[PDB]
Amino acid sequence: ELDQLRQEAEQLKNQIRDARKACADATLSQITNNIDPVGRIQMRTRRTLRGHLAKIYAMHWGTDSRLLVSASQDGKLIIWDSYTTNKVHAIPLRSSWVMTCAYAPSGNYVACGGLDNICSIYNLKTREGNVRVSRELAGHTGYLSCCRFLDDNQIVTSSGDTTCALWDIETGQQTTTFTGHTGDVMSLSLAPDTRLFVSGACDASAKLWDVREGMCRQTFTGHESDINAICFFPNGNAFATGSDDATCRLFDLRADQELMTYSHDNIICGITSVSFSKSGRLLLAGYDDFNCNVWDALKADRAGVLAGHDNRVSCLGVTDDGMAVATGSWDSFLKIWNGS
Amino acid sequence: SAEDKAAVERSKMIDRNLREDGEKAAREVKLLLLGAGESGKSTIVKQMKTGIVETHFTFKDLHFKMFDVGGQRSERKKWIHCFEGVTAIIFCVALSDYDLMNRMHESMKLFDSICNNKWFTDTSIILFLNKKDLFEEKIKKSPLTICYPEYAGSNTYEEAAAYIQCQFEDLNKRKDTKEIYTHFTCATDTKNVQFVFDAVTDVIIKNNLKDCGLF
Amino acid sequence: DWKSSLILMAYIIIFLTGLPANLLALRAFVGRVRQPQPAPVHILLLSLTLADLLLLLLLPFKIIEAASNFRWYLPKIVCALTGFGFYSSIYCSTWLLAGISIERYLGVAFPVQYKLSRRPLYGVIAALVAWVMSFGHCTIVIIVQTCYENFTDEQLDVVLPVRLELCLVLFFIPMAVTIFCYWRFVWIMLTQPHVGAQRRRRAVGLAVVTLLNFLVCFGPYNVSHLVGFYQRKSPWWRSIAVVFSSLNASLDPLLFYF
Amino acid sequence: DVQLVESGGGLVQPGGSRKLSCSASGFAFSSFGMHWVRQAPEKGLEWVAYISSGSGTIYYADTVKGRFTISRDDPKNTLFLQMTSLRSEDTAMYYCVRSIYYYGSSPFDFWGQGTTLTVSSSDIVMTQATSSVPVTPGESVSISCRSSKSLLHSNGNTYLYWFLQRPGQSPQLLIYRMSNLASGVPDRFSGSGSGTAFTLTISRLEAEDVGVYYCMQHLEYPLTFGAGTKLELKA
Amino acid sequence: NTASIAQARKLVEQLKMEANIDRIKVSKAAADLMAYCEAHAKEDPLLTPVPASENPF
Repeated sequence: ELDQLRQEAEQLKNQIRDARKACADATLSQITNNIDPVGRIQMRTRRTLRGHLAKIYAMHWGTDSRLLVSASQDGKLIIWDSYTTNKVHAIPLRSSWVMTCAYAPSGNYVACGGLDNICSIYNLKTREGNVRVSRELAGHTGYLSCCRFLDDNQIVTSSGDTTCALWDIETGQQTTTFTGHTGDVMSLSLAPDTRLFVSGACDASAKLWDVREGMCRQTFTGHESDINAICFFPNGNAFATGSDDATCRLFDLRADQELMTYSHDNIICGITSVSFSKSGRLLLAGYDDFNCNVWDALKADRAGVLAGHDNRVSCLGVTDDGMAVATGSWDSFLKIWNGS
Repeated sequence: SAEDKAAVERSKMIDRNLREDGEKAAREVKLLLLGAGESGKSTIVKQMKTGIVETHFTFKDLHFKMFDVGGQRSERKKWIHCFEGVTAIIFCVALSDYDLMNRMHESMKLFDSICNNKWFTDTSIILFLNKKDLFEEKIKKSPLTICYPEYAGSNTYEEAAAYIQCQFEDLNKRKDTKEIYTHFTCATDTKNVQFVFDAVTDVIIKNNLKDCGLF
Repeated sequence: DWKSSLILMAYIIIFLTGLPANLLALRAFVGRVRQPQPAPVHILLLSLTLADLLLLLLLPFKIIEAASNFRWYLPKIVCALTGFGFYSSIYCSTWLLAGISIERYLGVAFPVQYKLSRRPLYGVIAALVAWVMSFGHCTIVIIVQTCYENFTDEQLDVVLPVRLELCLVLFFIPMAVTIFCYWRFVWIMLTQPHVGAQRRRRAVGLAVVTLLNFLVCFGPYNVSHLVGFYQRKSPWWRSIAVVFSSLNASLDPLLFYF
Repeated sequence: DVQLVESGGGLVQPGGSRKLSCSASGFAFSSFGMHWVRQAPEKGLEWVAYISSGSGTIYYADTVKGRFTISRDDPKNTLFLQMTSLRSEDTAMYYCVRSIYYYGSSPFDFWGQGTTLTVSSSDIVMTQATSSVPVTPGESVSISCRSSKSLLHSNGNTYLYWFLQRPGQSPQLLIYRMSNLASGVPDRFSGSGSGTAFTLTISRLEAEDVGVYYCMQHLEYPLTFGAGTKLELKA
Repeated sequence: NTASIAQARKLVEQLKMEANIDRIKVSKAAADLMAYCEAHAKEDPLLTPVPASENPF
């Protein structure tokens, strides 16, 4: 009946853990300990984008590594020209509680959402000179927590109602629904091939989803608190996790277990955003201590520190070419960082 | 050059509109409606003048925004920081649910977690103890001891209502830096908007002195 | 003499504790104006810091004057420029302080009207009015010109009516405004029911000390104008009274520090 | 449906005054800058005046400075061009062209129908190829362009624009910044160049490609149009 | 009840699908990350900063 189902569930969990331990011979630290250290990393603020009048929650870069889109609590979406600091667009929003924003790979659409539980897509290329809303994705019973663009017609939306969905643009219907989490999913990261994505939720677990069949591939655990940040390795065989505690974790898709732990005693605050470099060697993570830390992804050593914000760093990411890093924060400022 | 101007001029026009929007928003008052289980929330909404509901009403030339997040149905700790810096929080408690895991105890539990919140260290709290007409009839047949085992007073409405207010007012641990306003309202009460306007006046006074450095 | 040494020594104390304290005060107030939504009080505070910093620039001239036992070894055009800029800053700070008291009083008397009507333009207009009125009235130093000292028979009939008018128009009007604004501010704060007890004392205490600083620093300087007119002679104790006026240039950053 | 209607033209005595009204409908006229371009009878295009989105920036051609003034009415979505001391050389077809910061440039995508004005009585030089070339459908055409000054800028943008004026129709934008295809233009057209020499290539010819091709630089203001190359079908 | 049994059944089906998957050794997976980082180290401006000649920022 109902009693033996739980018993076989624990047996299956034990077998999975035993399989994970069986395929664990040497950790990443032992293998990498022979290579040369990355050294100290120095980065300087090249551009300071001002104009937002509230806390900034979204940062997502553009595919051309020049155009930036940011969201804040004033109900305005501003498209930034990072090279010239000029504001390309200023999109007013019906609801000022937007938490995430997305930039389409083609650069023609921008999507945002928040406590309204609606993912609104805004057209940037129209005959008229204004930016108009194109679609309003409704059907989620929780706050919008992440949105990523696969192409001009498919968008994956993470919401606070514990479920993730894949939407269609020209028809406002949910193509597939992703279920299996027990807490609110706060972030999602797409693979380079646009075939899989990983979502981190508040149950200290991360799930790998397949877009086409709409079901969970693997489940990753190891964190102690809610997961707020996620980023996908350029390989596609790994991803990094940032939780509400002071620990960053790197997971392997093929090994299906924890690989390397990024933590320090002086850090007590949580992680809001996590991003990787072009080669996947530097792990950049924002923290609640008004500071950004650069981690050596292979040795867990703190390579450098980005201290240029007077408030919590909420959003962070790296350009497609990896030349510049743009950091957003609650102080209503955007900062672009480059090496000497 | 002859092409930097065109992009810069368009950019400069945006901050002109951004500054105007910010100035208009800075003159507005934001209110957080934070009742539990529809504890007379709809009654006070109509008495002033979907994930989150926005309500706008004008009183004494002051613009008010009320945000209702009762339909969110999610973990509060993941989005309650978005309301940091709000002018005040409006709390609605029905006095008639003391005879309904108890409905009253749930109200105090969420009140305690919200009043003693890191993002709401010094925010004003307006407590609305509504449904007082039904409370008077219920207290004449059902004692208050069903909800509060430690109650020692009689079943008179005046002291029973005061006892509930004292327990709610005793849940805050920062009485030296924040104040809770309690007002008993009913369906026919017409002074609710005046009470809210009076409560936010000191908040404006609070911010005015901070601007000139007195606080 | 002992009087010269005491006057000389107090100038270095104001110079050494006024120049730095004004520097962080200026950089804090300059950034606030460039920050979004600058209140009229911030512009007045910025103008007050500039006037206070202006007074500190010509303080070495007063030190050099006191170093030579009240003897002038510089060209007359320098002293006339020195006197004009120095005395204008005293009267400019007097009106800017009065304007601050108006802003504080309006914050507690009509908080809703103050919030809905405050704009940086009003602060600029108030600062401009104080600047032009102090500059125009203090041109008498250049017009009339030991420098700025005893006159024989003609300037006495000229400076004394101007000095008397300086005390009445330029000082007694801000003095009445400052007293009126702070007297009601304390009364309103004391009887305000919903203000924290610990912070209520801080607001009342800060208001009282600001009023006392205004009366103590700008008092003796303008009383000498009334005293000099009555006796038809320039007061001998003008120099010591000026030292009190320059003391406000150093305590102002402390008053708006915390 | 973007629309720009021009009205207020007719016979004008020399030394007279007139005003041109360009009504805008179907787009955000407030955010769009406006240009005035005239075409003399059996001649080429020439820029007249430009007004910014916020009216802060206004420029005039050297041949119309002082006599001509330009104004816009954002609430009514109408563009004005007041004329004083009209000469016989002002007889042309005036076009109001919308222009906004688009795709990192300032395109001239939409042109008005035009109005008839009859008056009875340092600049970059763009040199065009032979004014007439005989072509037949199915072939590939190559139109050249030469510039006195290098249109390549320090930011990597070469400000060269290509237009097609069909017989009886207003000019239409084809290529902006020498490399980008305008919206609604077939992929047959292509643009290439380096510094001062530019080439526009049509891969597959069609009967709808008949017209005069114009090149204008947006490097300095002071925008100058080429003589124009006319494409005619062989008999 | 019925929902509890159905919820447990769905978890069991999900758990067994995750159990019978092919897992490679961690050392092999660790070496794959090392190879990619070394191969693409040159094309990483964050790792090796480029001169100011080719830096727009």
